[PDB]
Amino acid sequence: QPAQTIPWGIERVKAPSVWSITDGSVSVIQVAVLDTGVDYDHPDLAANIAWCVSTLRGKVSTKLRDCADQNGHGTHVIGTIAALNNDIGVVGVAPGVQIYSVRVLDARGSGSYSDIAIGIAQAILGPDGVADKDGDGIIAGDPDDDAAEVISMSLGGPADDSYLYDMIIQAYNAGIVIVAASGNEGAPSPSYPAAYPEVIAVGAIDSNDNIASFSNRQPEVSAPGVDILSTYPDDSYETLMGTAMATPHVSGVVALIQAAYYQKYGKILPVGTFDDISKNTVRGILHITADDLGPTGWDADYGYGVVRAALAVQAALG
Amino acid sequence: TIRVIVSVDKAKFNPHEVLGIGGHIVYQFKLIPAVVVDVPANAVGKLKKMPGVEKVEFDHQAVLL
Ligand SMILES: [Ca+2]
Ligand SMILES: [Ca+2]
Ligand SMILES: [Ca+2]
Ligand SMILES: [Ca+2]
Ligand SMILES: [Ca+2]
Ligand SMILES: [Ca+2]
Ligand SMILES: [Ca+2]
Ligand SMILES: [Zn+2]
Repeated sequence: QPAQTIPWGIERVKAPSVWSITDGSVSVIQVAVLDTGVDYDHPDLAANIAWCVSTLRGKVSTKLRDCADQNGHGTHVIGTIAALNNDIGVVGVAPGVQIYSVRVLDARGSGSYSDIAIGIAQAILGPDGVADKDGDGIIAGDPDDDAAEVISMSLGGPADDSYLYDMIIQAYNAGIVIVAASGNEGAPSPSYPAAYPEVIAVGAIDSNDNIASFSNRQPEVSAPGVDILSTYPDDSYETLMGTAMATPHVSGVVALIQAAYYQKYGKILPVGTFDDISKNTVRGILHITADDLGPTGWDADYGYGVVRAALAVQAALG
Repeated sequence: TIRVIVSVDKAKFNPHEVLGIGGHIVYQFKLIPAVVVDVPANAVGKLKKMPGVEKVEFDHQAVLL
């Protein structure tokens, strides 16, 4: 194993200064990563993998054989969120956060919408199979339940399907922050599910703070998505680009917000909406503390700007 | 055989229906009123006419970004 570095993207989103407050290791907090699966024994990941599930071909399997990453993409996205802060490899935005790895994409990185919807439900239901076990209407943030508080989707399709959207709406109403890649086609607006109002669409910047040419436009926020070193199978590291690499940076920032807020208050913040510019909502916080690049204000390239964890957490706690 | 997602009215739909048109149930959603079904490619129109069937949607593809 190589000695640990902090990838430039982690530095850019101002994560390291948060860690003295929280690394995301607050027990009620989990991030569900819906992707190609995970190298679950990776030395720089293993300790943070709380649950491994697969929804491929419409069957739910919790077997390691079925949940393991056959592509590399899931492992890479998961390390940007949650690679451990230790002496090896890399470090994630929220290096202590628990991960639920939900495999919705196959070996070739392709997925059916049906499997994705079922993946989203797994993040609501959690290992115990029940959304709201004590029936109080609190799901995300309820220490009695085991729902994820973030769903991270580094994937996208061109179709807007009624039933997938119904599932997104269920997660949103469960109090879950949903974050998805804007897409890599240089298109004028985001792919689905990023394009839904309930979901944070994420664009990609490069190390010069330029928007990547492939980044789908009109995102909500943007993050490091070019030359991103992270974990990769088997027990190794790789550098990749795309909106899929930007997404986990934002998911890690939300994890830090909700961890810090629960640590201080014993509750989590509401998800909020695209227009929110208050401090009273996860999305409002993201929007107002984002580094406003390009023309003043929200713009079609960067969205509100590059997320910044340090400032977001301070806005949450103050 | 193709995979399709049916949005249903639970008051008028029964999962045992789909056998009637040569299909079978893949997955019943707990959290939304929908069921994933494999049907013969040529029976989609027939499925749209089955009791309690509100919408039939093809199974679309997402890709890693
Ligand atoms: Ca491994
Ligand atoms: Ca490390
Ligand atoms: Ca549960
Ligand atoms: Ca509850
Ligand atoms: Ca409760
Ligand atoms: Ca949780
Ligand atoms: Ca701007
Ligand atoms: Zn079948």
